[PDB]
Amino acid sequence: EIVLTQSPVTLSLSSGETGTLSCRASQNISSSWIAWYQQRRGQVPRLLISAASARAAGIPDRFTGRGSGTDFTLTITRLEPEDFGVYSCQYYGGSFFTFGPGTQVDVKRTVAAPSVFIFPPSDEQLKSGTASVVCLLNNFYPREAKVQWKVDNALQSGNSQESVTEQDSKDSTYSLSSTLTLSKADYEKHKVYACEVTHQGLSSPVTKSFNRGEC
Amino acid sequence: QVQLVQSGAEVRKPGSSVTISCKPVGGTFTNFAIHWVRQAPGQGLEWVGGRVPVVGIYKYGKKFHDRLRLYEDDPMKTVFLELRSLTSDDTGVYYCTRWRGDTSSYYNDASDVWGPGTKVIVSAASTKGPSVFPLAPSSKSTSGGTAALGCLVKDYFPEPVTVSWNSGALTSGVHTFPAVLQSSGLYSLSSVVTVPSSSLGTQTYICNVNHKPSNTKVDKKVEPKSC
Ligand SMILES: *[C@@H]1O[C@H](CO)[C@@H](O)[C@H](O)[C@H]1NC(C)=O
Repeated sequence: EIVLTQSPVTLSLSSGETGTLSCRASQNISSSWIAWYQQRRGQVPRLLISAASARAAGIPDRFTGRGSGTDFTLTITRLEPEDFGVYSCQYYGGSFFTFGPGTQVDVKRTVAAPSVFIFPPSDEQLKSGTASVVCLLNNFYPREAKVQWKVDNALQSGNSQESVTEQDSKDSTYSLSSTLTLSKADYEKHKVYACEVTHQGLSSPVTKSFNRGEC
Repeated sequence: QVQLVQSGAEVRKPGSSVTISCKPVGGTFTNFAIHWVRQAPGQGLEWVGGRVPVVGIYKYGKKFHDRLRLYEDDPMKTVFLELRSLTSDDTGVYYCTRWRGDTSSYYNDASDVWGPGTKVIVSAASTKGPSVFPLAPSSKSTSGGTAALGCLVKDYFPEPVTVSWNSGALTSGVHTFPAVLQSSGLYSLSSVVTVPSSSLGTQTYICNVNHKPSNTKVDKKVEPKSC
Protein backbone atom coordinates (compact mmCIF):
# COMPACT_ATOMS: atom_id res chain seq x y z
CA GLU A 1 0.00 0.00 0.00
CA ILE A 2 1.18 3.51 -0.89
CA VAL A 3 0.67 5.99 1.96
CA LEU A 4 1.15 9.76 1.66
CA THR A 5 2.31 12.00 4.51
CA GLN A 6 2.24 15.80 4.58
CA SER A 7 4.26 18.47 6.36
CA PRO A 8 3.76 20.69 8.16
CA VAL A 9 0.49 20.25 10.05
CA THR A 10 -0.17 24.01 10.12
CA LEU A 11 1.80 26.45 7.95
CA SER A 12 1.52 30.08 9.06
CA LEU A 13 1.74 32.79 6.39
CA SER A 14 0.78 36.43 5.89
CA SER A 15 -0.58 38.10 2.77
CA GLY A 16 2.20 38.39 0.20
CA GLU A 17 4.43 35.75 1.83
CA THR A 18 5.70 32.60 0.11
CA GLY A 19 5.45 29.11 1.59
CA THR A 20 6.01 25.52 0.54
CA LEU A 21 3.94 22.46 1.48
CA SER A 22 5.48 18.98 1.48
CA CYS A 23 3.99 15.64 0.44
CA ARG A 24 6.06 12.48 0.93
CA ALA A 25 5.18 9.11 -0.60
CA SER A 26 6.05 5.80 1.03
CA GLN A 27 7.49 4.42 -2.23
CA ASN A 28 9.03 5.78 -5.40
CA ILE A 29 6.19 6.83 -7.72
CA SER A 30 5.76 8.50 -11.11
CA SER A 31 5.11 12.24 -10.93
CA SER A 32 2.20 11.71 -13.35
CA TRP A 33 0.01 10.35 -10.52
CA ILE A 34 0.24 13.16 -7.93
CA ALA A 35 -2.45 15.82 -7.48
CA TRP A 36 -3.07 18.69 -5.06
CA TYR A 37 -6.48 19.80 -3.78
CA GLN A 38 -7.67 22.93 -1.98
CA GLN A 39 -10.37 23.05 0.70
CA ARG A 40 -11.69 26.43 1.82
CA ARG A 41 -13.86 27.21 4.86
CA GLY A 42 -17.19 25.92 3.56
CA GLN A 43 -17.16 24.31 0.12
CA VAL A 44 -16.12 21.18 -1.77
CA PRO A 45 -12.45 20.36 -2.48
CA ARG A 46 -11.03 21.88 -5.66
CA LEU A 47 -8.37 20.39 -7.92
CA LEU A 48 -5.36 22.73 -8.14
CA ILE A 49 -2.68 20.59 -9.82
CA SER A 50 -2.48 17.17 -11.46
CA ALA A 51 0.50 15.15 -12.69
CA ALA A 52 2.57 16.86 -9.96
CA SER A 53 3.02 20.09 -11.95
CA ALA A 54 0.14 20.57 -14.44
CA ARG A 55 -1.99 23.42 -13.13
CA ALA A 56 -5.73 22.87 -13.50
CA ALA A 57 -7.93 25.10 -15.63
CA GLY A 58 -8.68 28.43 -13.98
CA ILE A 59 -6.23 27.87 -11.11
CA PRO A 60 -4.27 31.11 -10.51
CA ASP A 61 -0.55 31.43 -11.14
CA ARG A 62 0.35 31.55 -7.43
CA PHE A 63 0.18 27.74 -7.10
CA THR A 64 3.12 25.71 -8.43
CA GLY A 65 3.58 21.97 -7.88
CA ARG A 66 6.99 20.30 -8.11
CA GLY A 67 8.55 16.98 -7.21
CA SER A 68 9.50 13.47 -8.31
CA GLY A 69 10.20 10.09 -6.77
CA THR A 70 8.97 10.47 -3.19
CA ASP A 71 9.20 14.21 -2.39
CA PHE A 72 6.46 16.42 -3.85
CA THR A 73 5.87 20.06 -2.98
CA LEU A 74 3.20 22.72 -3.44
CA THR A 75 4.34 26.35 -3.36
CA ILE A 76 2.19 29.44 -2.79
CA THR A 77 4.20 32.51 -3.80
CA ARG A 78 2.15 35.67 -3.14
CA LEU A 79 -0.92 34.30 -1.40
CA GLU A 80 -4.16 36.27 -1.19
CA PRO A 81 -6.65 35.97 1.70
CA GLU A 82 -8.67 33.48 -0.38
CA ASP A 83 -5.79 30.96 -0.30
CA PHE A 84 -6.13 30.18 3.42
CA GLY A 85 -7.46 26.66 3.84
CA VAL A 86 -6.45 23.00 3.83
CA TYR A 87 -4.38 21.45 1.05
CA SER A 88 -4.22 17.69 0.47
CA CYS A 89 -2.05 15.70 -1.91
CA GLN A 90 -3.38 12.64 -3.72
CA TYR A 91 -1.92 9.59 -5.43
CA TYR A 92 -4.18 8.35 -8.24
CA GLY A 93 -1.89 5.68 -9.68
CA GLY A 94 -2.61 1.98 -9.68
CA SER A 95 -5.91 0.53 -8.53
CA PHE A 96 -6.11 2.20 -5.10
CA PHE A 97 -6.09 5.96 -4.58
CA THR A 98 -5.00 7.70 -1.39
CA PHE A 99 -4.89 11.20 0.10
CA GLY A 100 -2.44 12.79 2.49
CA PRO A 101 -3.66 13.94 5.91
CA GLY A 102 -3.81 17.56 4.73
CA THR A 103 -2.01 20.78 5.62
CA GLN A 104 -3.79 23.87 6.95
CA VAL A 105 -2.44 27.28 5.96
CA ASP A 106 -3.57 29.88 8.49
CA VAL A 107 -2.98 33.59 9.01
CA LYS A 108 0.42 34.25 10.56
CA ARG A 109 0.50 36.02 13.91
CA THR A 110 2.71 36.72 16.88
CA VAL A 111 2.70 33.99 19.51
CA ALA A 112 -0.11 34.23 22.07
CA ALA A 113 -0.27 31.97 25.11
CA PRO A 114 -3.70 30.54 25.97
CA SER A 115 -5.76 31.67 28.92
CA VAL A 116 -6.80 28.39 30.58
CA PHE A 117 -10.09 28.06 32.47
CA ILE A 118 -11.76 24.99 33.96
CA PHE A 119 -15.42 24.47 34.85
CA PRO A 120 -16.85 21.82 37.19
CA PRO A 121 -20.08 20.00 36.31
CA SER A 122 -23.25 21.68 37.49
CA ASP A 123 -25.29 20.08 40.26
CA GLU A 124 -28.19 20.04 37.79
CA GLN A 125 -26.31 17.75 35.42
CA LEU A 126 -25.09 15.50 38.25
CA LYS A 127 -28.74 14.69 39.02
CA SER A 128 -29.06 13.25 35.50
CA GLY A 129 -26.33 10.69 36.21
CA THR A 130 -23.58 12.27 34.09
CA ALA A 131 -20.76 14.75 34.66
CA SER A 132 -19.04 17.02 32.12
CA VAL A 133 -15.80 18.80 33.03
CA VAL A 134 -14.81 21.53 30.57
CA CYS A 135 -11.34 23.00 30.03
CA LEU A 136 -11.23 26.26 28.06
CA LEU A 137 -8.18 27.54 26.16
CA ASN A 138 -9.04 31.06 24.99
CA ASN A 139 -7.41 33.21 22.29
CA PHE A 140 -4.12 31.44 21.61
CA TYR A 141 -1.72 31.13 18.68
CA PRO A 142 -0.33 29.04 17.04
CA ARG A 143 -2.88 26.27 16.56
CA GLU A 144 -0.84 23.42 18.07
CA ALA A 145 -2.08 22.81 21.62
CA LYS A 146 -1.94 19.77 23.90
CA VAL A 147 -4.58 19.23 26.60
CA GLN A 148 -4.37 16.31 29.04
CA TRP A 149 -6.92 15.42 31.72
CA LYS A 150 -5.76 14.05 35.08
CA VAL A 151 -8.24 12.66 37.62
CA ASP A 152 -6.41 12.05 40.91
CA ASN A 153 -3.13 12.02 38.94
CA ALA A 154 -4.55 9.41 36.54
CA LEU A 155 -4.16 10.28 32.86
CA GLN A 156 -7.48 10.11 31.02
CA SER A 157 -7.58 8.51 27.57
CA GLY A 158 -10.67 8.10 25.42
CA ASN A 159 -13.23 9.92 27.60
CA SER A 160 -12.65 13.49 26.39
CA GLN A 161 -13.52 15.38 23.22
CA GLU A 162 -12.13 18.71 22.07
CA SER A 163 -13.49 21.32 19.65
CA VAL A 164 -11.70 24.33 18.19
CA THR A 165 -13.01 27.55 16.69
CA GLU A 166 -11.98 28.78 13.29
CA GLN A 167 -9.19 31.34 13.28
CA ASP A 168 -10.63 34.67 14.38
CA SER A 169 -11.05 37.32 11.71
CA LYS A 170 -9.84 40.13 13.99
CA ASP A 171 -6.92 38.88 16.11
CA SER A 172 -6.22 35.60 14.23
CA THR A 173 -6.30 33.57 17.45
CA TYR A 174 -7.84 30.19 18.23
CA SER A 175 -10.02 29.03 21.12
CA LEU A 176 -10.34 25.41 22.23
CA SER A 177 -12.67 23.49 24.52
CA SER A 178 -11.87 20.09 26.02
CA THR A 179 -14.82 18.31 27.64
CA LEU A 180 -14.23 15.36 29.97
CA THR A 181 -17.30 13.13 30.27
CA LEU A 182 -17.64 10.89 33.34
CA SER A 183 -20.54 9.07 34.91
CA LYS A 184 -22.05 10.35 38.15
CA ALA A 185 -20.67 7.39 40.10
CA ASP A 186 -17.15 7.74 38.69
CA TYR A 187 -17.11 11.50 39.28
CA GLU A 188 -17.93 11.13 42.99
CA LYS A 189 -15.24 8.46 43.48
CA HIS A 190 -12.47 11.00 42.80
CA LYS A 191 -11.46 14.41 44.10
CA VAL A 192 -8.84 16.27 42.02
CA TYR A 193 -9.70 17.15 38.41
CA ALA A 194 -7.02 18.86 36.33
CA CYS A 195 -6.42 19.80 32.70
CA GLU A 196 -2.77 20.30 31.76
CA VAL A 197 -2.06 22.56 28.78
CA THR A 198 1.15 22.55 26.74
CA HIS A 199 1.66 25.36 24.24
CA GLN A 200 4.55 27.19 22.60
CA GLY A 201 3.46 30.49 24.17
CA LEU A 202 3.86 28.87 27.61
CA SER A 203 7.36 28.45 29.03
CA SER A 204 6.00 25.58 31.15
CA PRO A 205 2.76 23.55 31.06
CA VAL A 206 -0.14 25.17 32.91
CA THR A 207 -2.33 23.02 35.17
CA LYS A 208 -5.81 24.25 36.08
CA SER A 209 -7.47 22.02 38.66
CA PHE A 210 -10.19 21.88 41.29
CA ASN A 211 -11.22 19.62 44.16
CA ARG A 212 -14.64 18.01 43.85
CA GLY A 213 -16.98 18.67 46.76
CA GLU A 214 -15.07 21.88 47.46
CA CYS A 215 -16.28 23.01 44.03
CA GLN B 1 -19.23 21.00 -18.89
CA VAL B 2 -20.28 18.13 -16.63
CA GLN B 3 -21.91 18.56 -13.23
CA LEU B 4 -22.60 15.99 -10.52
CA VAL B 5 -25.78 15.92 -8.41
CA GLN B 6 -25.96 13.77 -5.27
CA SER B 7 -28.84 12.63 -3.09
CA GLY B 8 -29.64 14.49 0.10
CA ALA B 9 -28.27 14.07 3.60
CA GLU B 10 -29.30 11.07 5.69
CA VAL B 11 -29.30 9.91 9.30
CA ARG B 12 -28.59 6.18 9.55
CA LYS B 13 -28.67 3.79 12.50
CA PRO B 14 -25.52 1.83 13.40
CA GLY B 15 -25.60 -1.52 11.64
CA SER B 16 -27.78 -0.30 8.78
CA SER B 17 -26.61 0.65 5.29
CA VAL B 18 -26.69 3.89 3.30
CA THR B 19 -27.16 4.36 -0.45
CA ILE B 20 -26.03 7.59 -2.13
CA SER B 21 -26.89 8.39 -5.73
CA CYS B 22 -24.86 10.49 -8.16
CA LYS B 23 -26.01 11.63 -11.61
CA PRO B 24 -23.65 13.29 -14.12
CA VAL B 25 -25.47 16.16 -15.84
CA GLY B 26 -24.27 17.50 -19.18
CA GLY B 27 -21.87 14.78 -20.23
CA THR B 28 -21.25 11.15 -21.08
CA PHE B 29 -21.69 8.18 -18.73
CA THR B 30 -19.41 5.24 -19.69
CA ASN B 31 -16.07 6.98 -20.34
CA PHE B 32 -14.63 8.30 -17.06
CA ALA B 33 -14.60 6.59 -13.67
CA ILE B 34 -16.70 7.92 -10.81
CA HIS B 35 -14.42 8.09 -7.76
CA TRP B 36 -16.00 8.46 -4.32
CA VAL B 37 -14.18 10.45 -1.62
CA ARG B 38 -15.45 10.92 1.93
CA GLN B 39 -14.41 13.18 4.79
CA ALA B 40 -14.95 12.32 8.45
CA PRO B 41 -15.55 15.31 10.77
CA GLY B 42 -12.29 17.23 11.04
CA GLN B 43 -10.36 14.33 9.48
CA GLY B 44 -8.60 14.15 6.12
CA LEU B 45 -9.96 13.10 2.75
CA GLU B 46 -10.35 9.36 2.24
CA TRP B 47 -10.82 7.55 -1.07
CA VAL B 48 -13.69 5.06 -0.83
CA GLY B 49 -13.80 3.48 -4.29
CA GLY B 50 -14.16 4.09 -8.01
CA ARG B 51 -16.09 2.51 -10.86
CA VAL B 52 -16.40 3.09 -14.60
CA PRO B 53 -20.16 2.78 -15.26
CA VAL B 54 -21.35 -0.04 -17.54
CA VAL B 55 -17.75 -0.90 -18.48
CA GLY B 56 -17.38 -2.58 -15.08
CA ILE B 57 -13.84 -1.42 -14.30
CA TYR B 58 -13.86 -0.81 -10.56
CA LYS B 59 -11.90 -1.07 -7.33
CA TYR B 60 -12.98 -0.71 -3.70
CA GLY B 61 -10.81 0.71 -0.97
CA LYS B 62 -9.17 -2.04 1.05
CA LYS B 63 -10.95 -0.93 4.23
CA PHE B 64 -14.33 -1.09 2.44
CA HIS B 65 -13.66 -4.25 0.41
CA ASP B 66 -16.43 -6.26 2.09
CA ARG B 67 -18.88 -3.47 3.02
CA LEU B 68 -18.91 -1.34 -0.16
CA ARG B 69 -20.96 -1.81 -3.32
CA LEU B 70 -20.80 0.43 -6.40
CA TYR B 71 -23.38 0.07 -9.16
CA GLU B 72 -25.53 2.13 -11.51
CA ASP B 73 -28.78 2.18 -13.46
CA ASP B 74 -27.90 2.74 -17.11
CA PRO B 75 -31.39 3.94 -18.23
CA MET B 76 -31.31 6.65 -15.55
CA LYS B 77 -27.60 7.50 -16.08
CA THR B 78 -27.13 7.43 -12.30
CA VAL B 79 -24.41 5.73 -10.26
CA PHE B 80 -24.90 4.52 -6.69
CA LEU B 81 -22.75 3.92 -3.62
CA GLU B 82 -23.90 1.49 -0.93
CA LEU B 83 -22.00 1.17 2.35
CA ARG B 84 -23.22 -1.51 4.77
CA SER B 85 -22.65 -2.17 8.48
CA LEU B 86 -22.31 1.52 9.30
CA THR B 87 -20.47 2.54 12.47
CA SER B 88 -19.47 5.92 13.86
CA ASP B 89 -16.30 5.83 11.71
CA ASP B 90 -18.50 6.18 8.60
CA THR B 91 -20.05 9.51 9.62
CA GLY B 92 -18.96 12.26 7.26
CA VAL B 93 -19.58 13.92 3.91
CA TYR B 94 -19.41 11.68 0.83
CA TYR B 95 -18.33 13.28 -2.45
CA CYS B 96 -19.00 12.05 -5.97
CA THR B 97 -16.02 12.97 -8.17
CA ARG B 98 -15.00 12.71 -11.81
CA TRP B 99 -12.42 13.90 -14.33
CA ARG B 100 -13.48 15.93 -17.37
CA GLY B 101 -11.74 16.44 -20.70
CA ASP B 102 -13.86 8.00 -30.28
CA THR B 103 -14.70 6.24 -27.01
CA SER B 104 -12.63 4.50 -24.34
CA SER B 105 -12.43 4.17 -20.55
CA TYR B 106 -10.00 5.88 -18.18
CA TYR B 107 -9.68 5.09 -14.46
CA ASN B 108 -6.47 6.76 -13.21
CA ASP B 109 -7.27 10.47 -13.12
CA ALA B 110 -7.40 13.31 -10.65
CA SER B 111 -10.83 14.76 -9.87
CA ASP B 112 -11.70 18.28 -11.02
CA VAL B 113 -15.49 17.72 -10.91
CA TRP B 114 -16.92 17.34 -7.40
CA GLY B 115 -20.51 16.85 -6.33
CA PRO B 116 -21.91 19.00 -3.52
CA GLY B 117 -21.37 16.14 -1.07
CA THR B 118 -23.83 14.00 0.87
CA LYS B 119 -23.74 14.24 4.66
CA VAL B 120 -24.16 10.89 6.42
CA ILE B 121 -24.80 10.80 10.19
CA VAL B 122 -24.47 7.38 11.84
CA SER B 123 -26.63 7.60 14.97
CA ALA B 124 -29.51 5.81 16.67
CA ALA B 125 -30.92 9.07 18.06
CA SER B 126 -34.28 10.65 17.33
CA THR B 127 -35.11 14.36 17.31
CA LYS B 128 -34.38 15.60 20.82
CA GLY B 129 -34.03 18.99 22.46
CA PRO B 130 -30.93 19.83 24.46
CA SER B 131 -30.39 20.35 28.15
CA VAL B 132 -28.55 23.57 29.00
CA PHE B 133 -26.07 23.41 31.85
CA PRO B 134 -24.13 26.39 33.24
CA LEU B 135 -20.39 26.85 32.96
CA ALA B 136 -20.34 28.85 36.16
CA PRO B 137 -17.67 31.52 36.73
CA SER B 138 -15.36 30.96 39.68
CA SER B 139 -11.79 31.56 40.81
CA LYS B 140 -10.88 28.65 38.52
CA SER B 141 -12.27 30.66 35.58
CA THR B 142 -11.09 34.17 36.58
CA SER B 143 -7.67 35.67 35.87
CA GLY B 144 -6.80 39.31 36.51
CA GLY B 145 -10.16 41.04 36.17
CA THR B 146 -11.34 38.73 33.36
CA ALA B 147 -13.94 36.06 34.15
CA ALA B 148 -14.88 33.21 31.83
CA LEU B 149 -18.37 31.70 31.86
CA GLY B 150 -20.63 29.88 29.45
CA CYS B 151 -23.35 27.35 28.74
CA LEU B 152 -23.06 23.64 27.97
CA VAL B 153 -25.65 22.68 25.34
CA LYS B 154 -25.68 18.89 25.61
CA ASP B 155 -27.52 15.93 24.07
CA TYR B 156 -29.52 17.32 21.14
CA PHE B 157 -30.30 15.98 17.67
CA PRO B 158 -30.14 16.93 14.93
CA GLU B 159 -28.09 20.02 14.15
CA PRO B 160 -28.20 22.98 14.33
CA VAL B 161 -28.60 24.86 17.59
CA THR B 162 -28.21 28.63 17.92
CA VAL B 163 -26.81 30.34 21.02
CA SER B 164 -26.83 34.06 21.83
CA TRP B 165 -25.99 35.99 24.99
CA ASN B 166 -28.32 38.45 26.74
CA SER B 167 -30.75 38.35 23.79
CA GLY B 168 -27.99 39.53 21.45
CA ALA B 169 -26.66 42.48 23.47
CA LEU B 170 -23.47 40.58 24.40
CA THR B 171 -21.36 39.64 21.37
CA SER B 172 -17.80 40.65 22.27
CA GLY B 173 -15.60 37.86 23.59
CA VAL B 174 -18.15 35.17 22.66
CA HIS B 175 -16.91 31.79 21.41
CA THR B 176 -19.55 29.22 20.44
CA PHE B 177 -17.62 26.08 19.57
CA PRO B 178 -18.61 23.74 16.73
CA ALA B 179 -20.88 20.91 17.80
CA VAL B 180 -19.43 17.45 18.37
CA LEU B 181 -21.27 14.15 17.92
CA GLN B 182 -20.89 12.32 21.22
CA SER B 183 -20.48 8.57 21.67
CA SER B 184 -24.25 8.38 22.25
CA GLY B 185 -25.09 9.83 18.83
CA LEU B 186 -26.26 13.13 20.35
CA TYR B 187 -24.56 16.44 19.64
CA SER B 188 -23.05 18.71 22.28
CA LEU B 189 -21.35 22.10 22.33
CA SER B 190 -20.29 24.88 24.68
CA SER B 191 -20.68 28.63 24.21
CA VAL B 192 -18.33 30.73 26.32
CA VAL B 193 -17.66 34.43 26.90
CA THR B 194 -15.09 36.45 28.83
CA VAL B 195 -16.29 39.44 30.86
CA PRO B 196 -14.89 41.82 33.48
CA SER B 197 -14.74 39.89 36.76
CA SER B 198 -16.13 42.94 38.58
CA SER B 199 -19.38 42.63 36.60
CA LEU B 200 -20.36 39.23 38.05
CA GLY B 201 -22.24 40.84 40.93
CA THR B 202 -23.84 43.57 38.78
CA GLN B 203 -24.44 42.20 35.27
CA THR B 204 -26.76 39.32 34.41
CA TYR B 205 -25.51 36.76 31.88
CA ILE B 206 -28.11 34.65 30.07
CA CYS B 207 -27.44 32.28 27.18
CA ASN B 208 -30.36 32.06 24.74
CA VAL B 209 -30.53 28.54 23.30
CA ASN B 210 -32.87 27.62 20.46
CA HIS B 211 -33.07 24.12 18.95
CA LYS B 212 -35.48 24.58 16.05
CA PRO B 213 -35.88 20.87 15.03
CA SER B 214 -37.31 20.01 18.47
CA ASN B 215 -38.96 23.42 19.05
CA THR B 216 -36.86 23.72 22.22
CA LYS B 217 -35.95 27.17 23.54
CA VAL B 218 -34.20 27.80 26.87
CA ASP B 219 -32.96 31.02 28.50
CA LYS B 220 -30.39 29.94 31.10
CA LYS B 221 -28.91 32.46 33.54
CA VAL B 222 -25.31 31.64 34.46
CA GLU B 223 -24.61 32.38 38.12
CA PRO B 224 -21.25 32.44 39.94
CA LYS B 225 -20.12 29.38 41.87
CA SER B 226 -17.66 28.87 44.72
CA CYS B 227 -14.88 26.64 43.41
C1 LIG C 1 13.58 5.66 -4.12
O1 LIG C 1 14.69 5.68 -5.03
C2 LIG C 1 15.86 6.35 -4.53
C3 LIG C 1 16.89 6.32 -5.64
O2 LIG C 1 17.34 4.99 -5.88
C4 LIG C 1 16.34 5.66 -3.25
O3 LIG C 1 17.43 6.40 -2.72
C5 LIG C 1 15.22 5.59 -2.23
O4 LIG C 1 15.64 4.84 -1.09
C6 LIG C 1 13.98 4.94 -2.83
N1 LIG C 1 12.89 4.92 -1.87
C7 LIG C 1 11.91 4.01 -1.89
C8 LIG C 1 10.88 4.14 -0.80
O5 LIG C 1 11.85 3.13 -2.74
